[PDB]
Amino acid sequence: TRFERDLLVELWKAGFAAIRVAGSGVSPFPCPDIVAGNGRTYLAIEVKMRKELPLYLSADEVEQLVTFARGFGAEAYVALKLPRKKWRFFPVQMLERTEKNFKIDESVYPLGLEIAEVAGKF
Amino acid sequence: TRFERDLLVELWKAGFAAIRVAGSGVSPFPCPDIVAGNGRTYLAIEVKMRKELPLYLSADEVEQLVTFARGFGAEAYVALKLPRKKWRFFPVQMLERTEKNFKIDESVYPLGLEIAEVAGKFFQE
Amino acid sequence: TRFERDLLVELWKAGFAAIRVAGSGVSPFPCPDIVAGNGRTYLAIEVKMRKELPLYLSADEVEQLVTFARGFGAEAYVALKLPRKKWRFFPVQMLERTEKNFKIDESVYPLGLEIAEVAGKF
Amino acid sequence: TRFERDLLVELWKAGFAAIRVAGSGVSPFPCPDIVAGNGRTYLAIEVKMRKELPLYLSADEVEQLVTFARGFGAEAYVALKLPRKKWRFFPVQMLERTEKNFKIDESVYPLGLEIAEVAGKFFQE
DNA sequence: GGATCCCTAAGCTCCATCGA
DNA sequence: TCGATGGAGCTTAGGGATCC
DNA sequence: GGATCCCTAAGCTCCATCGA
DNA sequence: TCGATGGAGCTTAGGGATCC
Repeated sequence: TRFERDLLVELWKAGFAAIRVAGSGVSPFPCPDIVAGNGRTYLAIEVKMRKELPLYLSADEVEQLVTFARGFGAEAYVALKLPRKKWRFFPVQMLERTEKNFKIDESVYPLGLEIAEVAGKF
Repeated sequence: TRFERDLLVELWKAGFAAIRVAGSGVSPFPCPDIVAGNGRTYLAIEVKMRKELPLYLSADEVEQLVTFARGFGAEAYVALKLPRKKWRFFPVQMLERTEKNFKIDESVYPLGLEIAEVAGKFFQE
Repeated sequence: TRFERDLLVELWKAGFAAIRVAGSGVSPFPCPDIVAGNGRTYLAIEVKMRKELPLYLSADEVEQLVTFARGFGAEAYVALKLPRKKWRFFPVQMLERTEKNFKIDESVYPLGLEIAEVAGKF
Repeated sequence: TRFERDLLVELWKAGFAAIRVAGSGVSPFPCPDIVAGNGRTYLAIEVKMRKELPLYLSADEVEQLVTFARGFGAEAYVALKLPRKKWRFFPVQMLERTEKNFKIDESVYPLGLEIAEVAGKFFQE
């Protein structure tokens, strides 16, 4: 919450029109935490922060995001913020599947994209 | 607020993936009341409900939108809900200007788009 | 709606503390249209009115009522009002099952209870 | 109204089948704010939320309840929600009277029942 | 630390002003 | 400074403080 | 007929009075 | 009697009227 704000910041710097969503869960429809675009690229974002790794994500959590992202016309991304470390971005494709869910461990965080890679990637 | 809710639904019903911008202005940036995409069409929407025409809009409010829309990659629209009428969507280009603000009056309102025509304005072509 | 009021009336006459429910469907939980009791007997009621017969009821409609009735500690009843005719009461047990739903036709209405039978029945 | 909603849930969570009386008074009769049953226990509930004790109740309001409760076949209770405290259930018999009204004050409040104790007051015995 | 919560600031439609 | 009675506003939301 | 809708009346907690 | 601008209330609900 105190994070989203400055992530939007990081985001406006990268040349992204960012916005937050007013009441994520609310309606029977899915919702990301942030939706940002820049003309060529669109992004649905699940915003996460943790003291340490790994980051866990229920299949249903990811399911929702991808559904919105897909149906809206944007890219499923998870923003992970670790203490004093800068935001890394993980496309759902990149998430480690588990026995039945998802996660990001030491062996995955490395691949995350700094916000800039994400933009100039297209 | 009752209709940001209402409209929002109408959009989903219309195959659009819509969202209410967290604080139509609480954010430290220019913001729309609603943002909707659907794969081909993207909307920066300013949501208004009046009891009767005209509807005046601050030139501020407008640049605010166009700037955002021009920047996000969306078409800037004004959605206007009039009593016992359906929602009406107006591209900003359609807004007639007063001395130094804008307006939708009885001359413009009729030309607003139902939501379908908005999504299906993409198929032209 | 204009009916419930006077049915409550019919009900207060029969010596029933009746009440209406504020927003039937509302919550994820089931709701009758009226809940009335008199010390010995309790009643969950689906209030229906029709110009003519038969009365149709989805399995899910009845399902809800019975669930509330059962879990509350009352009796599943359907109040049927026909034009100029007095209210008849049908316990769910009494409803005609169809291919997959429920209903009340000419051959069933007859069995309905006038509000008084329902009270002094216990 | 926010808490009639709230409480109502707490009851369901507590295995009670509860309902909000359509118009806590709009009906042409004496009515409770809430009615809940669960097969063994039946509640005629007057719902109040104060910011701090005491809570005064019109002797009217009370007979209204007892009469209904005595008539429906339910135990008449007052549910009182105090800030940052859980709901508290008070049988009418527990209400101390002022000169010609009633009250729950700092002497009574402590003795209110959590909801469980209400449902489990049935098992005594 | 976490949750509740209290409260202050702002936001939206309407009304009336002000003006035409 | 409480103790009980008789009279008016009613939004949404984000932050600091507070109880626990 | 049906739906929306506009609007007026009432309801609840709080505050201040009034009183102690 | 409109035409555009600058300033305040904000509840819930049931019924008559109104548009369609």
